[PDB]
Amino acid sequence: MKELIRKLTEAFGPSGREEEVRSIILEELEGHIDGHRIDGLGNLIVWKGSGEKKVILDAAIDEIGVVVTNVDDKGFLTIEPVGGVSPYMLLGKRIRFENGTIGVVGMEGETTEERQENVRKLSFDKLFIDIGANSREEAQKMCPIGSFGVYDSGFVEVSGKYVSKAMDDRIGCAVIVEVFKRIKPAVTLYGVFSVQEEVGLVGYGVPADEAIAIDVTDSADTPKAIKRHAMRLSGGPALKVKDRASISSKRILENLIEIAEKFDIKYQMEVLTFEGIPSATVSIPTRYVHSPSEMIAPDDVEATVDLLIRYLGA
Amino acid sequence: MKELIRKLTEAFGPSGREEEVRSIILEELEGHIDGHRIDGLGNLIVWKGSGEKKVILDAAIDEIGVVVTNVDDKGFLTIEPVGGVSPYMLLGKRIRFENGTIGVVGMEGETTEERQENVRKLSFDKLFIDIGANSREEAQKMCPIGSFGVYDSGFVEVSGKYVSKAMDDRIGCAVIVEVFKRIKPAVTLYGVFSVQEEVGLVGASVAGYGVPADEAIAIDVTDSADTPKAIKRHAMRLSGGPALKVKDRASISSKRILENLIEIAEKFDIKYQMEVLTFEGIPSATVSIPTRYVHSPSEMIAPDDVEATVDLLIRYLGA
Repeated sequence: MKELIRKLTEAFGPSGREEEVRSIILEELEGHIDGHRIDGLGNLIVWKGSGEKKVILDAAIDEIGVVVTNVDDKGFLTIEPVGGVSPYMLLGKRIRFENGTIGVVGMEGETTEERQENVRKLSFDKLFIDIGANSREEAQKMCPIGSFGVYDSGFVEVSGKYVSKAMDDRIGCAVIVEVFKRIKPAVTLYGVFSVQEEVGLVGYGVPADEAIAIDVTDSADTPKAIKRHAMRLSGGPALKVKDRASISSKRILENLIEIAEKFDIKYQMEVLTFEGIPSATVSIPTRYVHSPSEMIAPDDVEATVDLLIRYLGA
Repeated sequence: MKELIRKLTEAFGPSGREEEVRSIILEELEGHIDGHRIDGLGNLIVWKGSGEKKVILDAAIDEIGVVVTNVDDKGFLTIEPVGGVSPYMLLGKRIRFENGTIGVVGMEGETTEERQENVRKLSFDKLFIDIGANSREEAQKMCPIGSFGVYDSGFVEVSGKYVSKAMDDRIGCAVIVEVFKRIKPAVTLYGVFSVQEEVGLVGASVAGYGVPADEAIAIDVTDSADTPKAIKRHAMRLSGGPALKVKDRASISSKRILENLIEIAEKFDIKYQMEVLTFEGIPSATVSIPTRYVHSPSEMIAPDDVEATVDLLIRYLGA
């Protein structure tokens, strides 16, 4: 599973430019699915099996990133966020653009007074990206306005933990792929690798009896994160307790609990403080979400795959 | 090109199930290419020649159709479209499946008023496919959920025009094949017969097919707007020649390819027409075959347009 996770987390796929991730998914699934198609919205749909019950597993394919919005007369790029990237996570980071260009993130201000004022109230308009260009025309041919970029960070093992960009939600994609690689399905099993619509803009078309979202959830097990209901690395898949869950959705949750208990699979119940298909959410606990170094525990990922295979497999 | 077009248009090739299309392309190209490769996604790449300039010709191999999404207790199939299939195009039509299974498309509603209401705003949820099965078990064995179907129509000559399913974009595939059959290339010529990698069935999706190239030319279809009550203000029409696509935000190198093609057409006395504007790694142009009734089971082309397109490409790339 390690190489699968490496390939999916390192793949280039910010919102709108996900073709490399779709291709890796399809190449990983060759020989393990009965068919596939891309729907009208760009969602990748795969399937395997023929049992009477139909179940969807869905995971988001997009990753956070940046988009180039302007180019100055000296070749420096202005950017805005794609998804939830904090400007604080970009300071001094390297960005990888779609065509392979590497850029360095800098912050405006020279005196100690102005830099400290800037960093205390850091916004994207105080950042720029240096791609080594010396003029606008040179930068425009290298990295035109509208180009997308993502963290120039990759996969690494950190004493048994896995660290990479885009664990949210490429680890969910990896779980679904691995289930398809291993499973002899007792159901008709769909995998949906879904694109995200921009916040402020306007189901996957396949009918099914159940849908299970494979997501990440924040792992609240770092220093001074002393809270009740905390999800922790190595505590197993996080099963989401939704306040307004339908009767049918609660039945799915109960099924997964009984499966995990029956087969000695670690799990934890996610309670949050403060579509039409019956649904459940199973999440991988993840530290440092939306940073270049999101961290997961491989045993949680294995336990999640095991849970889904027990529940859906022959 | 008649037999080539008949074979390619009639071949079964919906999303992910294009084995018959790729096999026909390679049999037609035997003895006319230097090599070929089928990548991990099903794209078929062929090449010929050794000139310094490298040029890609690309056409899509997938055709529109339906996919089975449910089967009821009486063996009737529920379907969703793949590509631009209109539900109105399917009423009373026959659908062909991979193993040769034929199905009949029906619509729900028994009273005349219910049927009149359903066709006023026809939706796929009111359609079903009857494959002759008498139970879910019988239907699932013949046509499992997830099976793809295509139009069960074939090639016919209609007073000198060619009519078939899947001219979009098997006619582009035919053009590329015929170019490789005849050309003595001045370039290194690559032919890419591409599967769906975007939301649309046709389109390279701006991910390099593993071939570095100096130019790429997509061979597509375009709507022929020369049927009754079409007001032809620069409309594309059958027998007007290949349609050269004007692109609004085109790069300098892309407009140069278009101008090259215009100059070839005029120097070699080849008819052409300009597909006007309606309202980035490799420079690209698009050349299209005018086609009537796109996305119906009876797409219609004029053979002289196809021949002129082949001629345009041979003369552009032969020297």
